[PDB]
Amino acid sequence: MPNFFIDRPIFAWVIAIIIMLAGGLAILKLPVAQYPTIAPPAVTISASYPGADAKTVQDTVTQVIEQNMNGIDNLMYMSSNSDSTGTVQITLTFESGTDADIAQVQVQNKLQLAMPLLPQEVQQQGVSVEKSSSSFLMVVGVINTDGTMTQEDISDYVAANMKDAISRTSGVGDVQLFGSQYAMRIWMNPNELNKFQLTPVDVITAIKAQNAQVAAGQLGGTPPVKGQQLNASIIAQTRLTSTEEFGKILLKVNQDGSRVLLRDVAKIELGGENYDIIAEFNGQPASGLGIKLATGANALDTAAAIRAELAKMEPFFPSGLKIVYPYDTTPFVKISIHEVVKTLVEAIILVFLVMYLFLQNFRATLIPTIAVPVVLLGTFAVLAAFGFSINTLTMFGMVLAIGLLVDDAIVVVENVERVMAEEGLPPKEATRKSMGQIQGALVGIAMVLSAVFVPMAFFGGSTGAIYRQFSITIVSAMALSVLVALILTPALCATMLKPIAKGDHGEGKKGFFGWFNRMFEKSTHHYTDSVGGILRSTGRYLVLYLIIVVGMAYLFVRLPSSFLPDEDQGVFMTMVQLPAGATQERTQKVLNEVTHYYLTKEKNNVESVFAVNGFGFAGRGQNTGIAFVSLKDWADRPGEENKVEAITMRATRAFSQIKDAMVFAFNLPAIVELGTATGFDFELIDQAGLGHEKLTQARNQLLAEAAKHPDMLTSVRPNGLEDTPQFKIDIDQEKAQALGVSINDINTTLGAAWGGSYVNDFIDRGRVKKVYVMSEAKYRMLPDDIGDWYVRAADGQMVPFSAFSSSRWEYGSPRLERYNGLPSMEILGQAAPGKSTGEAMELMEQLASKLPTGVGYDWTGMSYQERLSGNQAPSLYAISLIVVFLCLAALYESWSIPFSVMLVVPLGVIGALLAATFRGLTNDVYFQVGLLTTIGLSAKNAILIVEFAKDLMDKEGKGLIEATLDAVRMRLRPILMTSLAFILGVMPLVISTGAGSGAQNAVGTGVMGGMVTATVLAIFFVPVFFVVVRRRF
Amino acid sequence: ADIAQVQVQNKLQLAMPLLPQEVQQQGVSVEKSSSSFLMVVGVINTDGTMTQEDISDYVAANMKDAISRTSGVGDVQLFGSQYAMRIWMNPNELNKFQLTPVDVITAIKAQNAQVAAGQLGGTPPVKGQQLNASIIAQTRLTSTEEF
Amino acid sequence: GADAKTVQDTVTQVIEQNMNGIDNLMYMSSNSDSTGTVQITLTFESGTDADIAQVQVQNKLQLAMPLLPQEVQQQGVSVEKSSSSFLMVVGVINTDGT
Amino acid sequence: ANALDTAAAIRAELAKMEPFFPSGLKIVYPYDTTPFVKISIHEVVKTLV
Amino acid sequence: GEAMELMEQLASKLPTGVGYDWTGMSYQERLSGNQAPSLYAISLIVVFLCLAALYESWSIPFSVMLVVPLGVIGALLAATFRGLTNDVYFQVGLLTTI
Ligand SMILES: CC(C)(C)c1csc(NC(=O)c2ccn3c(=O)c(/C=C/c4nnn[nH]4)c(N4CCC[C@@H](OC(=O)NCC[N+](C)(C)CC(=O)[O-])C4)nc3c2)n1
Repeated sequence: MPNFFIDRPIFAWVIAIIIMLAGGLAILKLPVAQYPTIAPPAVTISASYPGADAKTVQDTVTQVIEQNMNGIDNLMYMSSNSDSTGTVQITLTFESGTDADIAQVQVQNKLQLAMPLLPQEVQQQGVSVEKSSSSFLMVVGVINTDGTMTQEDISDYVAANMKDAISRTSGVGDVQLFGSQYAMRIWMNPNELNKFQLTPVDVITAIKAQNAQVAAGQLGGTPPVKGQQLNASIIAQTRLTSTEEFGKILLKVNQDGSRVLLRDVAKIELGGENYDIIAEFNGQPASGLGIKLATGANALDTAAAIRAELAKMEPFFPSGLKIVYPYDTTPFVKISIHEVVKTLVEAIILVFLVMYLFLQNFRATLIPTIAVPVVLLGTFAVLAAFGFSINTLTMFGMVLAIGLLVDDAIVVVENVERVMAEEGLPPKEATRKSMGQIQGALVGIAMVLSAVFVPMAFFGGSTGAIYRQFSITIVSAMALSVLVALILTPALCATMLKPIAKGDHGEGKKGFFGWFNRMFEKSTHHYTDSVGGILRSTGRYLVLYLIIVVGMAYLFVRLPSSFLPDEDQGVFMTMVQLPAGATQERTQKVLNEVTHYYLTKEKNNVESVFAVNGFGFAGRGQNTGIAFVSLKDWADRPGEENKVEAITMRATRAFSQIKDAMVFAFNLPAIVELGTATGFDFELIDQAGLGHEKLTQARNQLLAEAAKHPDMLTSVRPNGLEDTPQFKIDIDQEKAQALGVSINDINTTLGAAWGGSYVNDFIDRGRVKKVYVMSEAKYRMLPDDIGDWYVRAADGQMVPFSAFSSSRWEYGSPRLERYNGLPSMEILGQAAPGKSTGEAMELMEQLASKLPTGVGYDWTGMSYQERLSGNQAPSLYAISLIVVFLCLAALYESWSIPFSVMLVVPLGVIGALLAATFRGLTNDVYFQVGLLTTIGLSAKNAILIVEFAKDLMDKEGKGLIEATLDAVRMRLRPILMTSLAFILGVMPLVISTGAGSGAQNAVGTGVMGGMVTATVLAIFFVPVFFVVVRRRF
Repeated sequence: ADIAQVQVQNKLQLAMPLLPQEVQQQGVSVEKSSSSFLMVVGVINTDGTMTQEDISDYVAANMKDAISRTSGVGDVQLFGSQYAMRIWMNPNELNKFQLTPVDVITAIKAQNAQVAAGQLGGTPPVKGQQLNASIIAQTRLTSTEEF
Repeated sequence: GADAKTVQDTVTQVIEQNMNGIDNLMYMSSNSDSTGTVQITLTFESGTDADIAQVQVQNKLQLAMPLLPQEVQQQGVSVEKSSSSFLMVVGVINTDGT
Repeated sequence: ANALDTAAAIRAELAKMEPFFPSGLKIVYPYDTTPFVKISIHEVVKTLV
Repeated sequence: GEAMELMEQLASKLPTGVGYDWTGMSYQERLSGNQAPSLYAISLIVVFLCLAALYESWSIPFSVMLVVPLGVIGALLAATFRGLTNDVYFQVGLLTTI
């Protein structure tokens, strides 16, 4: 074929024109996001029961929705929270590769039939099902500079004139809104109320009467009466539209022809919907959008486009309405890309340099420089051919292949200079025989390296998807190379490659270039019979091997593992947990201090603090917060003391001066759904009606018994909340009867006062918006305030709760957890410094097996993935090995000679893990594919060597011991050139710190040192193998 | 089938608010499965310590849910009934104390309820409120005895 | 029986604003009369598989729904694949005024 | 759905339950149309060997 | 097309923030136009490339490609004075002339 292409020159040019022209049409139109999609898809169901405690939520709403997720295809598990803030969320995780669009439809449907059972008030708020994809593209914030506009003021504006504009800018997937638009707020006064003999039920009603909108009819309605001139629409009642109009609402007429308005019995401002979360930004009233990325959009693209839309709203803003960007994935992705496209440019230049310094001439060294950029542009086609995308993970493929992409190219062009100076044949005709020696040694490179990568895109689970990301990229770039080398490069050798006379070498020249082939030729010889020395007594050397086969095997298992290195991503955040019962205000105080420690102790790094009070990340409570700290550019933050594992220390340390409030700052992983490299996820399950208390015991048993094996298990903690006190206002039924007081009247009076109640809607500035009635905050703060609230009895008399009820404190649980529909408790922890995540698991199960009967356990999340799919490599690669042998045998028509290629595996391995160990790193994915391209080069160098030796033996019938010296001899130069290139091309990563360093570091530092020993060591070894392996049968 | 079921149900929802309220409270259901039993799982006591009644209840409250929820299970029929608070009226007594079943019902509604009672320290609060706790009112009864 | 402005504001919008992040959405157009009646139409790029298209819409619909007036939810709101012109028109007459 | 696969899963879910029943309560298998489909296929893989 | 292009003119001379768009029937025609250029462009590029592979030249193609403009003009004429239009069918015609 390269023969057919050595002749046909333009055919091999056309093909090339296409390929780049294809992967160019594809480069310059293909999705860019930071990562792809690793986590199995999962739909979440959410609901508010305004005012409900955790049990109420749980027994009137959660259990019902749960009893109903049936005949929904591909569920893995189903967990759910029921919180004392009236909140309930239920998440269902599906099989990997389930259609998220179907799963969410099915759920959404099965809900739609359970709604007839949920409480009216829940139905009113509405339940709601969405897909989970908590990877925000960016987060705009919106401050007022004047200090005029409240949280609620600002959020309204955003929800009014911005949210939709952004909602629609091409590329966006989802828009959340930090606040709500306004809501009409009737704020009740039990006293005003108790004057005019009124319940809030009364307020509730009048509002419904006098804010409804009413069907009318229409003048000259069809069927008309014969002979008709007019047809028009009658307009009856519609909806109040102002706090004014609202206050005007009539409520009662007392004996004396008197008139009681609504404003007469309450305040009527125009607040927000939910007063639970307080977020401000660098201390000032805030709000704004978390924008996510539509599936298959362009991060960089939509990212700009969204700035674009903001821009053109900024004129029309009110008095001092600044816009701020505490998060934008984009800076990182750009920088991540500008740093990879560079590693690509860099490598090309270094190949130009290592050829011109070994073959010497702007021709031979212009060959791979216009051939690799063909393969790469061509991967971006077969990449886009499987709908992939340019993301951190595919970009680190192909620049992890670059080594295999050159060894492919170099070794053709070099194998031409070799015969075109040893038999001194011409240009065109010299390139045959050159590529009759390498033909199926490249077409075995193909089938062998397939076997080393492909079986990677087979690992089950989440991490499974990462491996695919590489596994395709590599094989896609790789097989496309072994093609370019069969087609364009042979054709490029024999066209820009001026002949060299049998022996031209350059052993005498007017410069350095002379000295090179001079002192290279010395060193060629200096080494070739050094191999020769080895060959007589070889058993001394198999001992160095057997103590390298163990060398890795001693390490490797000593090496710690993980998934993905963190990076200084630009933001980081601080936790804040004030204890049981602490309030919104107490919590805010603490956030302020945290905002201070950053805006002082740290200016120079912190660019802003987004602090959210009410939403902590282990709950929604008055007693929890979170602060989102965005930093100044990587540029202005030089050295380990301006990056993040640093600033974190000075805060996490710094935050033990806060006596009340558990407050730890920390850093987000690369992929947000990763979960600790060594963390397990354990569910304790109530399996026979046991009840909260009994489970809580069980839990503690296990949790106490757990924390007395620090040998193996650290930080075994409960993920949920501790029980707490709650004020129970039990009604005497009998009593209420007697006095003529209707339970429902009682109930909603209290509920309305203390919980609030969405009444109906009204229209504000052409916008439908909620209307809530709820007691002004002064009459609803402490148990003694109950006093103020009068219900009305059968006979018109005003009656207080002491008449017919009693109070009493008790324990609670403000959060109730359930796994697979049974009640549960989430236990987290890790295997103790030294052990494996699997051993911890193993132990935990054994500790659990000893609990009271009716208590069960089950693993989830990370630890569920792992329990199923994380054991495969042994099993898997067994089948790769079997195909590496079978590929090799075929190539070498030998049931045995393959053996001398395969035994080169550990040689790379060792230098690779060596460099990770004496450098403080982890056996992770970036290191792990490294290990594969390193097995990859070292097997395909050993392919060509054990090829040549096998040939001059069947071709010429040369010496078993002499063909080898000849094989080694001629194949020595390529090896060196390629590996000089590689080892220099990896240099720039291996030191890199700053914007995305850990990424860079992990791929480099493992491959570089493994290239050193794979090479500066297989020189001696591969011929040692061939000899020993041949003389076995 | 996925889609068929999806479409089927888009139409059904249209009619939903026309069914009688009591029809909806039982839940209309839209399955898609083979007409025929794939298999039947039996469950017996062997101590004679549980009744027919009992086992039908174990099974419903403790096994049904997951089988129903299990990918591939299109439908699950169960050979019995899960328990229920059973108020077996007597028309004589009712007439003695001069009450109809309406009363019993209106009673049970009022007196077997779970309500939402807001919070002490209700956001939005008053300056410097320091305590915050749930209010708890009536909650669904849970024994024959309480009924 | 609601005036268009009334309807426009409380139905149409609420739906519309939720009609985002629908793959291959090419464009949408909606209109709302005085008889009280709304017709949102979403058109897609050719290629788009209409049954998945339908699904995505019902999915976003959902999120709007609870937000719309009660009597709207009463009336049903339908989500279906469409087309602007009749294949045909069977008609029907009597020939003897019975 | 695949009958054989769905039968597998029903069994193994049922395994997760059993450790926690009241005493006495045994699961029994009064009727199943999988172990034939399974057994059947085998006697053919046999006549094929 | 003309009728459309007149309109676009009259459009751009209106109050500000009162923009316009083309939908349905129209929107598909506009899109037909915009892609014609690229349609003939890459179409040629392929033929050029298909011939170079073929007659091993670089010039045999580069000479054939010069014959294209002559077949077109006659095509153009045959409609230009037949009262016809550069509708969709023509653009197929043109790729067939090539
Ligand atoms: C994680 C990552 C990517 C590194 C990052 C970088 S920056 C950032 N996020 C922020 O900087 C930020 C800044 C302010 N926030 C907020 O102010 C709120 C809450 C705002 C609010 N809503 N009503 N009043 N104030 C919030 N959520 C707080 C929890 C609710 C989530 O979704 C909503 O915005 N929905 C509003 C409805 N409520 C609040 C009622 C929650 C519900 O789910 O029922 C997100 N998240 C945020 C998040 N995240």
